[PDB]
Amino acid sequence: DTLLDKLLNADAVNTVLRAVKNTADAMERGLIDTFLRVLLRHAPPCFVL
Amino acid sequence: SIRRTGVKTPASYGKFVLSKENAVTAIAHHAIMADFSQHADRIQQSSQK
Repeated sequence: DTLLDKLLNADAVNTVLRAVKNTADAMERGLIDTFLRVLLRHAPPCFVL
Repeated sequence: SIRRTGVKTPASYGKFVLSKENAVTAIAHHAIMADFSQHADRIQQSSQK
């Protein structure tokens, strides 16, 4: 490191950590998604009910 | 005319350093100006010294 490696290495670290962080975000939002879609596939309309 | 003499020689290598500034310069437009802060002090002084 004559310091130009250090930004590249810490940006690799930032990219992996932001990948895992937005990955946990995507996991939570996909849980929201499929939970909502299961409620849609198990919710009849009001003119039926 | 040929006299054997101990001549002083460098026992180490020179160094080329990338400044804090200069790494952002090489990121920003893919070049280095050498001796950058030694230019920038001349900037805030009278320029061409």
